[PDB]
Amino acid sequence: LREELTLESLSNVKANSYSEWITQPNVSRTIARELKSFLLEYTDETGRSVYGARIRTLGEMNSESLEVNYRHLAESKAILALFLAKCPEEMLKIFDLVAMEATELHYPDYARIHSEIHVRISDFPTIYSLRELRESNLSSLVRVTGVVTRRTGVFPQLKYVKTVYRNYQRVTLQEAPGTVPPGRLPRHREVILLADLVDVSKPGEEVEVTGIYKNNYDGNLNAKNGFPVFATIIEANSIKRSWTEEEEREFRKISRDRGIIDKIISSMAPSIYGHRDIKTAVACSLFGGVPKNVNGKHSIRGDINVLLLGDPGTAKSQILKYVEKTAHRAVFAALVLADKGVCLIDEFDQDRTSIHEAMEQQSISISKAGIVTTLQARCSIIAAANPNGGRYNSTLPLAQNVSLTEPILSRFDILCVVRDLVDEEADERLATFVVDSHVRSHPELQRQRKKEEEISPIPQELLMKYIHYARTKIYPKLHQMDMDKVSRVYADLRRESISTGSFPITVRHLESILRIAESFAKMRLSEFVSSYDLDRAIKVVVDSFVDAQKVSVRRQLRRSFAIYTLGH
Amino acid sequence: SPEQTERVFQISFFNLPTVHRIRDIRSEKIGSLLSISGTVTRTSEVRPELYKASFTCDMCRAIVDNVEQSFKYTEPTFCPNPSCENRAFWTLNVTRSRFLDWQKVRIQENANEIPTGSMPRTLDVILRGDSVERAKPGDRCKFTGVEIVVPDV
Amino acid sequence: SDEINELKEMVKDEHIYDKLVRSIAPAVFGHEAVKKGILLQMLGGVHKSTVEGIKLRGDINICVVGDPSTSKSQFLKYVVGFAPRSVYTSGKASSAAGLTAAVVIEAGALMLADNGICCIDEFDKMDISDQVAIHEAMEQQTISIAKAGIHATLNARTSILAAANPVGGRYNRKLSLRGNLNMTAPIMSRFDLFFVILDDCNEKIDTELASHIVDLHMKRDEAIEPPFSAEQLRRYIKYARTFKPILTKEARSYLVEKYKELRKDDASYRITVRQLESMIRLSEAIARANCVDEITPSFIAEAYDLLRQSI
DNA sequence: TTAGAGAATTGGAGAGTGTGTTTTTTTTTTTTTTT
DNA sequence: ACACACTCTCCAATTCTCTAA
Ligand SMILES: Nc1ncnc2c1ncn2[C@@H]1O[C@H](COP(=O)(O)OP(=O)(O)NP(=O)(O)O)[C@@H](O)[C@H]1O
Ligand SMILES: [Mg+2]
Ligand SMILES: [Zn+2]
Repeated sequence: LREELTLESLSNVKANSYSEWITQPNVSRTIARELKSFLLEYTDETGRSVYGARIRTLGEMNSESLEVNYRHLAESKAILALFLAKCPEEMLKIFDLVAMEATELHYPDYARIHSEIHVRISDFPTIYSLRELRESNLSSLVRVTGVVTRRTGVFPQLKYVKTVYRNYQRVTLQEAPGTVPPGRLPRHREVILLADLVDVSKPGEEVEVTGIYKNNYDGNLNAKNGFPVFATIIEANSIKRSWTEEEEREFRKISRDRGIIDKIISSMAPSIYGHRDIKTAVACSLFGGVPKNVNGKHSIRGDINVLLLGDPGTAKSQILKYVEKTAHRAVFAALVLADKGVCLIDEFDQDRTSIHEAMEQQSISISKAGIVTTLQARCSIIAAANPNGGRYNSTLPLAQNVSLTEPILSRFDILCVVRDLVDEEADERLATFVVDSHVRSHPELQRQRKKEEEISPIPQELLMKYIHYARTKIYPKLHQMDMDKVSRVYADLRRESISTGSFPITVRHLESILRIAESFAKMRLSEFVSSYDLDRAIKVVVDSFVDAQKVSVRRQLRRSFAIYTLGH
Repeated sequence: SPEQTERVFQISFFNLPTVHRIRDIRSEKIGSLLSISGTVTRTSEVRPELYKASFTCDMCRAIVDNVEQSFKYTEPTFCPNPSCENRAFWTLNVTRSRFLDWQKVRIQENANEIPTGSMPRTLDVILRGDSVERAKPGDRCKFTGVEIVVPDV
Repeated sequence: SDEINELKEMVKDEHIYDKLVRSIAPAVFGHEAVKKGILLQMLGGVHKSTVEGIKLRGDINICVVGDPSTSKSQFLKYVVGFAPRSVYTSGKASSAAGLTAAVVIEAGALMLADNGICCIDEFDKMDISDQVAIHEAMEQQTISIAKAGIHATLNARTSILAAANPVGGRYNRKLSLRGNLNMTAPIMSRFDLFFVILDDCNEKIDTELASHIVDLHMKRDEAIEPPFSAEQLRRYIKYARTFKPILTKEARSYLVEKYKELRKDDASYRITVRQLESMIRLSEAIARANCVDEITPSFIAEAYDLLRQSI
């Protein structure tokens, strides 16, 4: 009762098992005193007691979970770490009851905010996949990794058996495909999430879990297998998966330099040679414009949509894979998952019908059995296609080379055609670059730095951070001076289109020009569009419009349009 | 350290005189020692099997130990303390009881051995201890052990 | 120790490459080109990836086209009888579910052939609805399942060996291989090598071929007399696959010249950048066959010469 | 040494009580509308 | 309400013991 053990007295487990030793009153009181003495006293090398600084922020966020690193608990009072690894279900009860004392020392009457606090363990120093688990692991703490395959809804559950409840949710976890050995199927396990941990993860995420490994009787398993076979589950204890002023100043430094637009385009898709216009269009789509709306009868999207007609083997699928790794959020082939992101299509009636609705709208609506509901698309579409068989025909307009309705070609902001042209010098350049890249990739720090800096003019980590910063912070606008010239150019282009008997230029093209100019302003972190932005946007759209036409019309257009496609 | 439980040794045999086919399993050989070969087609995940059990009474502080299972989950017949008569509300002490690793696998006859006009038969095999997850689907294997008979639990 | 001694002895030989080619499929008369292709597929290239995280395919796909009685199925029969990881499948009697994977989840043929050779016989009889499944798997070396609330992704690092019939049963020398073969252009674009077999009637060949066939029916084992034992050859192939050779400087200079020659011949299936990548794979396999850690330019001359027989 | 009168221990007859029961493929032959 | 599983209770069949002829 009154007397307490020394820490050295705990070195000898005196009962027949760990659990029956931890649960004794004098041992338990000793452990409680020692844990409280650790939590009030552990330090950085700089002093600066971390847990006194964490409890402080627990109340600043009105939170419920205190987080403890295992390495700190192993760095002093090692026996408590050993007992925690062996008997988590007991040790964590004592530790939670100590954590409440420590928090009330900062914030008296915190019990009125939350009645009970949970300790979360981090950095447990050994890991298993779902292969290595065996019966010896039962009731031990484990650390596991995988992909979350399926998730239930959240429900309340009765806490005690006057009443009290807690939140509950189950998650199915599967081995990551990179970990699975060759020629074997992946394994599965199911995880239980309680009060603070529900909806911490989403289906398809790759996730890391710490918790107790636990089992129970199940009648159906016994009945079907015909042997006394128990079922097992994991009870999670913790689950795992911005910028400074220095980054902002660095971004602004590079943006202040001349030619930053060209350098960003050059950094785009380093492994692919040539095809600068495709890289330009992809960069413009990833940065995008600004959305606008006028409740008097009109709305304008900020997203930029691009379509690429590809000869066989002209790098299309590689740049889509590159964009998939570059972009913040994306879908590859579902438009709900592409919300405020980029959507990627590499090959191609109901699918096309869905895309017809998606290009007309920015939000999707559906009804079924009298139910009615709505969803958001709000995304930029990058698509590629094979031109109606083995090879494109340049003598014909674009419609002859595609399996698309006319409004698709109207509503795509940018159209482009890529062809396997014949040139000895280009072939030699391609072949030299290809074998050079092949050698540079061979499995057989300084080597990496040289390789990286030869690969690109911008480090791509900085470029991804820069794209995210620009997308979240920069919102450009037009300047009202040069817009008279834009209107005159629009009228001139329409007059020339009619004069040669071309299909006419339209308001959609003018809108696309303004949107692309906004994107060009965003690329250099400029809140103003400028004359050169309008010039570049005009060149892109005019050249794209010219590429869609028949050959005789193409010659008349380029002869007249020289003062836009090349001059300004 | 606290006390350490006993090691569950396993005896194993090899180089038996002859190998039978799945088609040669017949009820006269039940409980004898044999060897078999075939192609693996399915495998189950590893599960814990209850080997020896230990229970404690709800109505009084009493404990029952080393209860033996065979094919179905089995519990005590009396309260050992004569001051109590309750037979209900036992709980299995997971710390004091002992488990084993268990895996089910499924095999079918070798294609080159099938007789004229016939089709391949199949069989279910049990693996335990340090031999679980050794087998792989689509591989060819040789097994040895004893054939048994399992009830309708 | 004796295995190491025997392996060292055959490794030391000057004429090892020719003997290895000669020891593939002992019962088939002639057709050394296909045998060489089978050996290089069996050894394989070197798998690798770039700094960008994109992967570069390290293995070889082959297709054999021929009019009837050309013994083309014997190559598939030998391969599935020899290679440690392999499966044989007929294009008529199989389903997309049975080829990739099926709900019951249970593995299909391409899963069992992971890190192995998968044999498709009478490919031209397969339904388009299932050819596209093989195309999607071959594009990614990956298989995907999503149905009934169950989702899964699986790896399929499998090399394909296929056999097919020309349309109408006999090949037309007036026409491209695309005209002769009932196969869609994206699938055709993904075979590293195509082999076309033709009867080419000639008394001096017939008189020998008939003798060879009659000897096989007259003596069971005695006729073939291969350069090596099968259990010797498998040990050699296991040993060879441990090498990871590196491309020499002179070979890099030589490759672009040979590729320019192919492009000028092209200026028939149109020659793309993929042919250069395939040629690199073949050169890696050739160097590996010889147990050499450097790609000598002679190996690229060999690879270029072998590749142009498919055109 | 037999036997008969009285006491203690056990068996199971049979009476009573509570309980449970109805009731997304994947593969293969055939008809039908659709390009 | 209709076969079952399980519990409870009373009564007489049985064997054991003591006494006297
Ligand atoms: N700079 C390059 N230019 C062209 N091709 C390249 C280049 N670098 C690599 N390649 C290869 O050439 C192909 C690039 O085009 P890609 O579209 O990805 O091939 P593909 O998908 O098989 N053709 P397709 O099926 O019609 O899309 C790949 O096989 C690449 O490995
Ligand atoms: Mg592609
Ligand atoms: Zn009791």
